[PDB]
Amino acid sequence: LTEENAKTFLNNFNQEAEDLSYQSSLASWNYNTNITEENAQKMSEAAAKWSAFYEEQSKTAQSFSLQEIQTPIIKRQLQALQQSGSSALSADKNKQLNTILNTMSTIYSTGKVCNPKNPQECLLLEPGLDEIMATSTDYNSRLWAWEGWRAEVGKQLRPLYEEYVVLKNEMARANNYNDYGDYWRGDYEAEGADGYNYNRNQLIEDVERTFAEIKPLYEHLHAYVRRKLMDTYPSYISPTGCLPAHLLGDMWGRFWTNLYPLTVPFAQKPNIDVTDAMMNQGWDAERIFQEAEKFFVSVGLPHMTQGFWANSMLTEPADGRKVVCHPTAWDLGHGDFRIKMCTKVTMDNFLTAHHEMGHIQYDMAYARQPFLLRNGANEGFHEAVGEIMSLSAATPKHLKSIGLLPSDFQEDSETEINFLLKQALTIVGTLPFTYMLEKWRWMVFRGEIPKEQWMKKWWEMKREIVGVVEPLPHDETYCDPASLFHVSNDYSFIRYYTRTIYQFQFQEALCQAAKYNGSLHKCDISNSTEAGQKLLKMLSLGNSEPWTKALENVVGARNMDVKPLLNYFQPLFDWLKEQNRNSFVGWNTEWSP
Amino acid sequence: NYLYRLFRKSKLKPFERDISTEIYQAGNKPCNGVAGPNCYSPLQSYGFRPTYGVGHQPYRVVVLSFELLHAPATVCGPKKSTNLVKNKCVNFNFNGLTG
Ligand SMILES: *[C@@H]1O[C@H](CO)[C@@H](O[C@@H]2O[C@H](CO)[C@@H](O[C@@H]3O[C@H](CO)[C@@H](O)[C@H](O)[C@@H]3O)[C@H](O)[C@H]2NC(C)=O)[C@H](O)[C@H]1NC(C)=O
Ligand SMILES: *[C@@H]1O[C@H](CO)[C@@H](O[C@@H]2O[C@H](CO)[C@@H](O)[C@H](O)[C@H]2NC(C)=O)[C@H](O)[C@H]1NC(C)=O
Repeated sequence: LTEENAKTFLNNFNQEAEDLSYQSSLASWNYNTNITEENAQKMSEAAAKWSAFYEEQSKTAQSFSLQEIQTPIIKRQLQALQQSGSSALSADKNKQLNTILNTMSTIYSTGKVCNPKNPQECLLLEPGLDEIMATSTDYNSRLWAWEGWRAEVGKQLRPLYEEYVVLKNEMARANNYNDYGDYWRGDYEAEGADGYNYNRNQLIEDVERTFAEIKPLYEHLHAYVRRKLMDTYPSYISPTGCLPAHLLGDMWGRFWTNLYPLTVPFAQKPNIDVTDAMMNQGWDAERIFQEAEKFFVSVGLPHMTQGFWANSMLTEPADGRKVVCHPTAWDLGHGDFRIKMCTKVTMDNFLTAHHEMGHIQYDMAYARQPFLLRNGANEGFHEAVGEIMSLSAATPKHLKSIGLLPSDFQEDSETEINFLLKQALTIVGTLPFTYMLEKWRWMVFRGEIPKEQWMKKWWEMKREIVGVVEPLPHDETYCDPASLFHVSNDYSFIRYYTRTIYQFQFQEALCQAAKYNGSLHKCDISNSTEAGQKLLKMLSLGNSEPWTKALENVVGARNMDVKPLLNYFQPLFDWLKEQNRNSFVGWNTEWSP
Repeated sequence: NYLYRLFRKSKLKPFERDISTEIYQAGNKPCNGVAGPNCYSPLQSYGFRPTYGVGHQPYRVVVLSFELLHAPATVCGPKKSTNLVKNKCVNFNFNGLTG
């Protein structure tokens, strides 16, 4: 029978796959920790063998017909195996698409904007332009950096995007999808028992529904940021107008976290930073991870493995091997869980350690599941589980409990307000940019936006949705979205929006589980075993079950809800309402200085 | 060099061993003794590596099975020498003869 044949095929596949995946992951780890040509070539062969085996099994797996398979776990495993992805196209088209992707990656990596009238001062984005966007207050210098990177990247990348869209559309149609946007929206599709069914088309409307609720809080935050920037820039920003694109603290306006010194509510009150306390008590990276482990055992999640302590790097090696700075959690397979982070003794690294340990705990929980189902429920869930631990770790209760913060510390309203504003600038601000960018990409892939009117649509939506106006008019020869890293390197962007919704939903569910009676932002889930079990029920599942079922398992709801996000930011929302009474909340679509 | 049987037509009886390497036929079509789609070699390899998790590290297992039969039992534990005391009234146990 077909189902029994699929079961035997999956049983043979899991044993062969786990070994090959472990070899590929180990070679990738060996390259990441010890960057060299030989580790890179070894990684290349390991990835080549694993990819060739995976495609060969996928081709055999496509022979099976899903109609006569009744059991959901086998059907889900076959669905995961049968996703050809880019292999659906012919060799010529696949090679052309790969060439376009590689040239896009190299050109973005090597992007150059240089000073007019000062030829020697030519700047790359990664070493210096980002520093200019984060720190510089000069209007003309920011206008130069933004316009120059926009001009060079957009003019070079507009044809490449023009055929990139067509090739991705061909690949998606070849994989029985309406467009590349539907192919991306497939990741949130859940097929399961009645009432748990989720559709790709549904996701757009769900995002819009969440956005409408988020929009008053964003409007108040935008008005407050606009007033503070107006204080910083006296005549270049209008009270009723949109914000200029180059004054948002980032190259693209993705994160507003760099506007915190300009937009601080209370300058006099210090931040909750505990780096100096760590310095005084002689803390190190090992102690940071041990404290994170103490938090995870205290909440009731399992202890870290011996292999994790033995094999991971938690410090810069300083023995002559180059490393990647970025913290990454690795699930190599066969019970091997590692973290690569060059941890300095700072508060940010402490929160990052909690986030990566959350990733490792999420990976550890679903190890029981079969190989094809050892993943997150969706892209958002994996990031969200780490983010809730990062949220809980930063609370004053957690810092006081572990002795980082003094026992006699007084929590006034003002520190809560400025901390919440910083959290909003990092978290609330990114949501309109993410929604607008994903909506633009979906409509471009769909063909709803005409080919020759692309730029004209994008700025309008930024005026409509983000409330950010272009500093200078851009015609259609520009490709203004393509300056972002995620779009130029073929990455989905809606995961951050889903991550943001899931993070607050999970945090409220755990706080209700832990019987916390106070404000959501001050909540700590330490020493609440029932909350750990409630979380672990979702963590064990992986993607064996539909993501709606896992969401119901944690929060009791089957869809995205932004009421926890509003509940988290409620004191800040009240404060922003209190201070915006004289001012005008909202923006005008037409360009206002 | 460490192998396990993943596929067998029927479950093993207690204290049974199968050394057959015959291709496991999971499908109606005959395998014909050459590996082919829906035909899998039964013996899979335990690819042990030092960095594996504790669940997957190699473990050596010895099973001791004790059986009693109508024949006289010839496997018994150590016998204590103790020590020999002479010229006094001592309870003696010599090769199962007591007094
Ligand atoms: C979660 O539970 C643990 C264990 O109950 C809590 O750790 C405990 O924290 C309290 C208060 O900081 C400690 O009490 C005091 O400790 C100092 C230092 O030893 C001592 O001089 C005082 O006389 C008093 O005993 C307690 O010892 C400590 N217990 C352990 C085993 O470390 C932790 O604070 C809890 N976390 C949360 C968020 O509730
Ligand atoms: C970093 O990588 C290099 C090469 O990838 C390692 O050097 C090898 O070490 C093994 C073990 O002693 C030798 O058998 C090889 O001949 C060495 N190769 C070279 C080119 O020297 C090095 O040991 C690695 N370092 C760490 C800390 O893992």
